[PDB]
Amino acid sequence: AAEPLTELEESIETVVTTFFTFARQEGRKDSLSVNEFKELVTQQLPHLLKDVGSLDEKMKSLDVNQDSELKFNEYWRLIGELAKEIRKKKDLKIRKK
Amino acid sequence: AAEPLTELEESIETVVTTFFTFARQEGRKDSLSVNEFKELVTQQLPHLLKDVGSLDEKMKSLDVNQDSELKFNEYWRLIGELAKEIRKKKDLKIRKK
Amino acid sequence: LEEVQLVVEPEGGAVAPGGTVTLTCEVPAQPSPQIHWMKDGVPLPLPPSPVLILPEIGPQDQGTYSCVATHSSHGPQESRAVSISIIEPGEEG
Amino acid sequence: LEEVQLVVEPEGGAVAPGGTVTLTCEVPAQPSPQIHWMKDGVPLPLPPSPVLILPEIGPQDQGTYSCVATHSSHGPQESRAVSISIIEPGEEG
Repeated sequence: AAEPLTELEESIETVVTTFFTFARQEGRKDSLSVNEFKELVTQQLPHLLKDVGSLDEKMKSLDVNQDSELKFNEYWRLIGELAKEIRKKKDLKIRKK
Repeated sequence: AAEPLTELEESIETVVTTFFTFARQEGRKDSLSVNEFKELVTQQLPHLLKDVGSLDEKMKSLDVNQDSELKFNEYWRLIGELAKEIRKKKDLKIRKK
Repeated sequence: LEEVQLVVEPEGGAVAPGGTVTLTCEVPAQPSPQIHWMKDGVPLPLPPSPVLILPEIGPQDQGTYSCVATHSSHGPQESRAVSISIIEPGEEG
Repeated sequence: LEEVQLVVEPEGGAVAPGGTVTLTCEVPAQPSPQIHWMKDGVPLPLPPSPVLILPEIGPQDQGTYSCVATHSSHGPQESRAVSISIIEPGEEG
């Protein structure tokens, strides 16, 4: 069901493992819920995101159609920000020290 | 340097480390070139992408500004599809056996 | 035999504005496992329940309902997507 | 300043069936580096060469030619995609 993939597939799989971990944590183990999102931002992303209080806007950006579910494609919207912020947070001069 | 990050940062870090590996392969250790793009698609992504032949259409969909440098945000467009295929490549019945 | 038996209260499938549609997904082969509520066309984050009661269905509540029951052998087993929608004032049956 | 000087022998761009188009991609500012060939509509799998000679161009050899040269100050940038296409029997120049 999740056998060792190729070099470029294991990179993305690493994210999937974490995603599935918090997904199966509660009901609807297909995606993440708003509760998990809240906890993830403030408890797991205080170092990643500069804002852990106004998660509403970030959450709504993925909610969009009032899905209230961090499913595929929509959750990618945040992933694209995360994978970008981890590198261009403020490292335009220096950050990843 | 890339110091030990959090559970939600290490996941995306794996993508960054692998990315930098190809970014420092050619000139301009920051973005991937068309060489690396083709080399990845037709070798490191034959199990990931259902198409390893056509790449000019997908590439130009990334850096629509004609950069030929798969950098942050630009390459994110492909990263999102990659992270999507790992979940909906064709698993509408069975793919990840 | 069916891996996932999607039994709806209104056998018709379509109801009137404000109608109540109960989605009952049972398994006539194995004990009721983790049933994932999936709806083709804006899926709702509803908790795994065998009987989903959706009363007073509105225009946005419409959609093709499917129950992904995680069996022992058949893990992510989807069912027949039933087009639960709203029609003009009337009853199907 | 021209970072990528793409000079084609037949400046007309469009040629006749079986025409010979020489693609020269160099830099009049910095020394000629690793010039990768890029062509929309399926690129040609040829080694990074400053002068690409394509004789007897067939109907399937058409496409926009661009040179992705790895610059020292900048990086591997593209260029103006010259649409090398085949037209009616005649010469353009």
